[PDB]
Amino acid sequence: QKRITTPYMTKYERARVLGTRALQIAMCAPVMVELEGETDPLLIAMKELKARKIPIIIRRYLPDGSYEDWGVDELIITD
Amino acid sequence: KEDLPKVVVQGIPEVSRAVIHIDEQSGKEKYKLLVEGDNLRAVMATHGVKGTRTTSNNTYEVEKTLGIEAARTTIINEIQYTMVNHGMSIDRRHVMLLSDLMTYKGEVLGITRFGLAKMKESVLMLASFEKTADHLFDAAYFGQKDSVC
Amino acid sequence: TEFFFHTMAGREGLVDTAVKTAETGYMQRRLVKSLEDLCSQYDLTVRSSTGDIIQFIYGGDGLDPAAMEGKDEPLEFKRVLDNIKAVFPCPSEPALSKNELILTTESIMKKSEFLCCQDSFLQEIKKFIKGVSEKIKKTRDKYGINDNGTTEPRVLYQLDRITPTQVEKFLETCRDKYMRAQMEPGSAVGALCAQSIGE
Amino acid sequence: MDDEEETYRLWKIRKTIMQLCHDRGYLVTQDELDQTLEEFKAQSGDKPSEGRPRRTDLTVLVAHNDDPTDQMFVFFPEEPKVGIKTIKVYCQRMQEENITRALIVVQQGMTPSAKQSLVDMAPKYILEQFLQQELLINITEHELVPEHVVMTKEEVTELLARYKLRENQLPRIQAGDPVARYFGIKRGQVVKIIRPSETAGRYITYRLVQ
Amino acid sequence: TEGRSRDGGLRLGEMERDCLIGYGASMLLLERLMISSDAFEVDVCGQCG
DNA sequence: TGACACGCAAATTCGTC
DNA sequence: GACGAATTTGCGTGTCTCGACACG
RNA sequence: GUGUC
Ligand SMILES: [Zn+2]
Repeated sequence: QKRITTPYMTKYERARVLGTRALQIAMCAPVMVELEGETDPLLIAMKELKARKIPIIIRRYLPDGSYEDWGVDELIITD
Repeated sequence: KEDLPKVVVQGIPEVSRAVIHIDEQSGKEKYKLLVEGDNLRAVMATHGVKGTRTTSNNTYEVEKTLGIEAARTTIINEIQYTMVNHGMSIDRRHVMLLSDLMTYKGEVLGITRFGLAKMKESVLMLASFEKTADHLFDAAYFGQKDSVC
Repeated sequence: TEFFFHTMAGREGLVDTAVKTAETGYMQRRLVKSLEDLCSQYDLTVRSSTGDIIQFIYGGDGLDPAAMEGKDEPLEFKRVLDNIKAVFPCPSEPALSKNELILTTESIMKKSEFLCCQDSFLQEIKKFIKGVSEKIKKTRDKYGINDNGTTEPRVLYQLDRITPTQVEKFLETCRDKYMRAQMEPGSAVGALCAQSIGE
Repeated sequence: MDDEEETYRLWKIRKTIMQLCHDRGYLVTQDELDQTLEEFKAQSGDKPSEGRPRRTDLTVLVAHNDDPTDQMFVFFPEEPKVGIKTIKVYCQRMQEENITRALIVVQQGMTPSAKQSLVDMAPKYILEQFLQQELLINITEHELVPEHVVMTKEEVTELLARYKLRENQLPRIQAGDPVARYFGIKRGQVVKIIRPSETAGRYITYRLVQ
Repeated sequence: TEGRSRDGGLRLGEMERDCLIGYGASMLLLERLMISSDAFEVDVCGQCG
């Protein structure tokens, strides 16, 4: 098993992961960080990504039907 | 008495008018032939003009004379020649991607109702562009299945 | 008579800005309806809804036209060198000649990380790194300078000084910019190119 | 001096045909490819108009280079206008020995019933037509025709296994375009296209023949 | 409905949809066309559609 | 009030009995 | 010499021909 | 139908 995909984290997947985490944290989810006093869980959803503490696995599908598993902690976040 | 002048004596009948252009440089001089016609295979298959170095403006003429792979290059230079006299700036890749959309089928297509009817394969999509009744009735008559993607 | 001839041309442009909108919007909505599902896959391939192969590699390089530096190019090598030459100044490091610069460049390039990109970009940067060395020798035999590093005129070594520490960061920065210059897998290329000829 | 221009037009089409047979894969030596005007004058006389150099005299027999037991003909109808039996006589003229592959270089316009009868019989013998007006300039070496190479099946199978796709996914090309008729490739073959450029380099593309 | 005299809303045409398509966002494109405009729950059968 | 892609149809030529 | 077959060309018809807001 | 972009 060897990965044939770019390791850089796309913005298309970054946005969807951020949205999923923001929607899940607002569902009375256990936080993976000690947050400051602040509302709008969308604002703190980026904090977990900056600290690489998001338990989400990205499954990339190929045209043939091949599945590739990637970790948010394994991806490279660049900005 | 009315058709003797109409009868040609020489040349290519559909070829209309030709002019010679003088292109100069520091010490260089060239004479380039500008032919106003469409029959590229006939104006190039002569003795004087150099048959290898001769280009046309009609996409269909270069498509039927040279080929389909050679018609995707004359359409990239044609678009870029229309954008540089306007002072606009487009990148080569935007034109190269559009030039490959109407050439991967095998035929040089145009973006109209008939060309879109031939390039794509979705019923309700084709119905949401132009005439709805025709496409819907054809789909109902044929009775094929459509995977919405 | 002059006012009439002046207002004749004012009506030439006022009737032209009223008609352009119609056929322009028509050609725009005719061009979008054909290119709106062309997407890039994760194996550097653009396909339509069916699965057909449109192009094996978008453009030929797989680079986003938006993020580019210089008339079509990923990045300019002279400008990044001009930037990194002044942001990291340290006189403690001495200078070097061209015959050693070439070996250092080709020694640091043959690494485990640099063997991931196209060798065309590597030859393109080898054409620029080689050309900088020819500029150094002409300036060195211009005034007369020995490269052993002992000559009492001290300012003659500050004309074009190239140190091996700041040349590694330049290579790393340009190679990393070439990584981000690649178009992202999943971008809608058809809809993006459909509107580029609109305005 | 009109026959001089006719002989020039004939030498042009002869050289183009030789270059085509050479690029296809047939075995021809260089001096036959690179023959000058005076070198052509010593083999075939120019005057009178079409006397000593008859069109029946122009009938070239090329040999396949990789496969010895294979020979191809290419000939010129003596007649300006083509008929039905006028092609059948030349078909049965070279059908008699062991030959299957021949080319017709048609001088002027073509008969539709003739081409229909041509497309009627292709189990054993294949005859392909070429207009003399069409074969007066090299098509691959013109200005902007990217380098095409017809590939093999052992390579197209690994190409399909490379990108994990099917032949239907590959872009299709016509069978009646001048390039395909030049290389003589009908359905079931992939062509590689080398697109040159001096910005980054040259790119590789693959196409299917329909 | 149409118009302010009846307290209506705004229209989202195709040219503004093309801007959302060129970006590549699918969640918001579906949220403000199906979730906030008209969300309906229908039932059909598997034997005959 | 421009665009040409579809059919529908009549004048005309190579061909074989 | 006379009849069936297939080609090229003048002529018939259908579809639209950018967006948004406000008032009567 | 009128008015603005
Ligand atoms: Zn039911």
